[PDB]
Order: sequence, then structure tokens, then C-alpha cells
Amino acid sequence: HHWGYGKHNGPEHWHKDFPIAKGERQSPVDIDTHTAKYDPSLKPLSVSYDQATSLRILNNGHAFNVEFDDSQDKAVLKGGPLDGTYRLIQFHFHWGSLDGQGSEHTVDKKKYAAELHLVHWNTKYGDFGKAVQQPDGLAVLGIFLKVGSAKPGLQKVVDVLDSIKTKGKSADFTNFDPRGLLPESLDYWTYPGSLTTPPLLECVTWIVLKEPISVSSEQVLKFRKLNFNGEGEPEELMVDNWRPAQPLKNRQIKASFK
Ligand SMILES: NS(=O)(=O)c1ccccc1F
Ligand SMILES: [Zn+2]
Repeated sequence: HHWGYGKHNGPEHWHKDFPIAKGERQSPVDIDTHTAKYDPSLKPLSVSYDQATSLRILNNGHAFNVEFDDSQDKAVLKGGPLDGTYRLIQFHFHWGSLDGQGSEHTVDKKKYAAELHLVHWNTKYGDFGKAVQQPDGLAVLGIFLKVGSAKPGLQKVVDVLDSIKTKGKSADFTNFDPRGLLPESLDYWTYPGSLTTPPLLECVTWIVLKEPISVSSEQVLKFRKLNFNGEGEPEELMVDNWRPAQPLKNRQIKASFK
């Protein structure tokens, strides 16, 4: 049946239903740090999350999403490589069964334990569903997670995960401040790519921060207690929900920093 992360429905199979899997601007990629070019004309990112309104957290069977009210310019990303204003719609993570894997992007082939994606759509397209049909429709801010000290601003997410263990469960999730998930520095790499899951649409400006955040072993362990299945279906732990790096093809990764 449907796409997933198993042997039988995982990333090597996706191209049969989503032929853009083999396209010219797929994500994630390996970020070769020596080959990335500093682009002095890239602007600082502007992350404006002070008025963010989180609403709900949802296990969609592939990851969990913390969803936001995106019906006004409440949490926006601008600047950097972007033209215009991009509104935060949701964030989610990808993680591993082991601390040695889990990120989608890699840095000089290094895999991190997990990767956070803050997903934003270009307000010139009016809604997310129209934006994903455009080559500049989305901006995803990607942040690596390494295991060490706890991230105190992650704990409220971790603690609600027992309430959304299985596919299709949701829970109210108000007043969560996504600024507590960011590193100190906003230095980044950027390149044009895609959604990393089906439908794999080539609509994303990727902005990947150089500085990882640290999370504790106990925090990532709780992500690994989630289930891909629905309640009353056989239990399959939600782990290794990452797509491996895809060919860079005719793209250059730019760096905001030297
Ligand atoms: N992982 S990602 O590219 O941020 C993503 C965001 C939304 C839908 C599908 C996706 F794949
Ligand atoms: Zn993602």
C-alpha cells in the first residue's frame, strides 16, 4: 500500500508513485562545507516568532507536527535568500533509531541524531496548498539536533507525545514558543530543493543552520516511543523517518558566513 519508511515502502520505492523523486532539485542533500560558497550579498535571516500562536500537535503517521495559526502574519521568516514574507505553518522533526543517524541533511557526510524543520509558505501565494505548486513557495528552516545537554524549550513537546502516540491522534497545544528551539547563531547554508517526503514537490528554499541544538538522550528517547501505526494496529516504532541525501545535480549551496 502507501509510502513510508519500511523496506517495502521506503525512500527507494517512492519514485514509483512520485516520479519527481528522481528530479533536478530533490532534498535533502549532503552539505560539503568546503565547496559551499560564501555569498556576501546573503542577508541575515529575520526570524519573527514573537506573536506565534501554536494550536495543536498531530501524529500524522510519518512524524508529529506542531501546527500554528497561519491566517495572519504572526510568525514569519524573511531576509536571507528570501524575497517576501513566509508564514510559519508547522514544525516537525526527523530522527533515528540510534543517536548516530536521524538527520536528513548531512554536513561533510556527518549525520545528526535528528533534524527540526520549521515550515513556512510564501504569502504571495495565499495558502500552503497553492504555495507548494510554486518554485519559491516554501522556506524550510532546518536545525540539526545532537545528543548532549537537554533543550529546555523542547520539553513541553516531549511531554505531550504520550497523548499522540499513534497515527491520527492530535492534542491541543497552545502557547508554545518556537523561539526556544533555535540555536544562538543564525548562520546558514541555503539551496533550492524539495519536500523530503511525498509528494516531494520542488518548492522549497532550504535554509539550514550551521549551529546544532543539543537535546538530551531522554528527550530523543521519547521521540522513539511514538508509533507509525494507528491505535489497535500492530506496533511499529516511529524511528528512522528520514530520507537519505539525494544528488546535488546542478545546484550550488551558498553560505551566509565564512
Ligand atoms: N520535511 S519537509 O520537506 O519539511 C515537509 C514539509 C511539509 C510536507 C512535506 C514535507 F516533506
Ligand atoms: Zn521535514
